[PDB]
This record gives sequence, C-alpha cells and structure tokens, in this order.
Amino acid sequence: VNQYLCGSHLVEALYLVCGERGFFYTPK
Amino acid sequence: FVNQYLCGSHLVEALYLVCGERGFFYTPKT
Amino acid sequence: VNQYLCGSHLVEALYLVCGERGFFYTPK
Amino acid sequence: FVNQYLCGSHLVEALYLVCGERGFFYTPKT
Amino acid sequence: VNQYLCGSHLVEALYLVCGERGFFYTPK
Amino acid sequence: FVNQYLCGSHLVEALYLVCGERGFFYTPKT
Amino acid sequence: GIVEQCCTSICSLYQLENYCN
Amino acid sequence: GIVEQCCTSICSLYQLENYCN
Amino acid sequence: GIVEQCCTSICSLYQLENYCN
Amino acid sequence: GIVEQCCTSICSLYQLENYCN
Amino acid sequence: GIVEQCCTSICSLYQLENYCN
Amino acid sequence: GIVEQCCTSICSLYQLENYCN
Ligand SMILES: [Cl-]
Ligand SMILES: [Zn+2]
Ligand SMILES: [Zn+2]
Repeated sequence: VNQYLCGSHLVEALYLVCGERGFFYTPK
Repeated sequence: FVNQYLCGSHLVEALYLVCGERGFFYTPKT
Repeated sequence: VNQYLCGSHLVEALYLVCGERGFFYTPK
Repeated sequence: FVNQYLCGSHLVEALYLVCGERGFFYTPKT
Repeated sequence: VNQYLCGSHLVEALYLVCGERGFFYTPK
Repeated sequence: FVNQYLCGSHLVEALYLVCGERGFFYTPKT
Repeated sequence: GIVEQCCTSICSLYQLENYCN
Repeated sequence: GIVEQCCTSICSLYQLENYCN
Repeated sequence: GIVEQCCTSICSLYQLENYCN
Repeated sequence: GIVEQCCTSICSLYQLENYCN
Repeated sequence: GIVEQCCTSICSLYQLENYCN
Repeated sequence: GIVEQCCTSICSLYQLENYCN
C-alpha cells in the first residue's frame, strides 16, 4: 500500500529491536 | 538541512529521509 | 488519502531539510 | 497537555497536533 | 483501515495531551 | 532490543511496539 | 474505541482528552 | 521566539497556540 | 499544496525544499 | 522483503528481529 | 515507576513488558 | 562511525549520504 509511511515506522521499529547489532534497510 | 546533533531514532529517520530508495546501513557500535 | 498521518511525516521531513530557514505549514 | 521542554521535531509535532487544520509557522532562528 | 500505523500516532498524541495524567492504551 | 535511556514519546513508542495487541499503561507521575 | 474513532475521521485535543486518565 | 519559549523554557498549551496560523 | 503532492507520490529532499522559508 | 511482509500484515519483535544484523 | 525504571535508569525488554496490559 | 560522526559531532547532508547504500 503506502511504503514510504510504512517504511518510516519500520526503521524506527528496527532501531529499537536491533540496538547495538544495527541493520540494513533495503526497500528493493 | 538542519545543523544539529542527530541521535537514536532521530538519526535513523534522517537517514531514511535522505537515502530515499537507496536505503542505508546503520551500524552504531563503537 | 489520509492527510492527518501523512501530514505528521511531512512536517518532520520539513524540519530536517529546512533547518534554520523554518517553514510554514498550511494544509488548505 | 504535557509540562516539558519541547525541542527539535518534538516541538514541531506538538505544533502539528495543537494547530490542527489552521497549520502553523516554525521559525527557529535566533 | 491501518490500525498499526494509526496506533503509533495516537499514542504519541495521547502522551502530549495527557501529560502527567498518563493513559491506558487498549486496541480491543 | 536497544540498551538506552527511553524517555518522553520514545518510551511510549517502545511500549506500543513491545506490547503489541495487549496494549499498555503509561503512568509517568512520581 | 479510540482506534475506530480517531483512525477514520480525525480527532481534536478535546476528543483525545477523553482517553486520558 | 519559539525555541526560546518552548525548548529552553517550558510553555503551556496557550503559548504553543500563538504559533498557529 | 504539499499535501496533495507529497502524500500521493513520494517527494525528494529537493521537491521538499520548495516548501522551506 | 520486510516492506512487503510488515506493511501488509503486522509483524512482531520476533519476525522483526530477522532483519537485524 | 516507569519513568524511574526506563528514563533515568535503563531497562531491558523484560522490564518494559511489565507495563503491558 | 555513524554515532561518532553525527551524534556526538555534527554532520552535514553530504556526510549522512555516506551511509546510504
Ligand atoms: Cl503513518
Ligand atoms: Zn506514520
Ligand atoms: Zn526524540
């Protein structure tokens, strides 16, 4: 549906649960 | 673009905004 | 579509890219 | 309403929330 | 429509307007 | 999960994220 | 609840204040 | 000044409403 | 306005910078 | 990817943790 | 106290789960 | 180091673009 709005929450949700491990963000 | 200290989820959201469809990497560890 | 949710991200995105210049926010 | 220091994007989002469809102005400069 | 995205803004909007009173958040 | 000080709306959004459909309570007062 | 009211139409601070403690 | 009123000093609902349009 | 342009399709920093002061 | 899984249905912390490093 | 446990002290996932319903 | 460049030091648009993919 609306990936740009969804993406912005995702990335906040990964920052919390990955912490010190970090992550990569690839919309593809 | 702003001239400030970007930390925690503010720094990630700045990344999300400026990298666009390239996406980005976030590796905070020392 | 859903301006209130969209609006909230916009205003965050203007605060970052306008910085010291600031902006006006008028939904009209 | 909260009783705290509002800064950066927290202050803008407070504005967005309290001005509603009036919209608002944000002029941070000294 | 999309409660998870909507929910995340709501809870931020309650934190601002309830302040010191706090709130309960029950999606039901 | 991150190892940091969670405050204001960052702490609420962490709650929102980790309690899922249970929902949660936020009672900040002393 | 607040989801079914504030996710469809928009709520104001005053409708929003109904959910506070 | 908004930063001055609400970021380095605290400001009530009535003081943030001065910045509405 | 910016709502009708940046809520439908996505805008970049450069389209976004049109709204600055 | 994570967009096509966590934007349609909701993901939990545990599905979400699949994307970490 | 939530502020006390997670804002002025640090708290793990298991400590934020005490505030769930 | 990203934290090092942008959190405890300040970094311009061109410096955050180094973290894009
Ligand atoms: Cl959203
Ligand atoms: Zn959103
Ligand atoms: Zn913050």
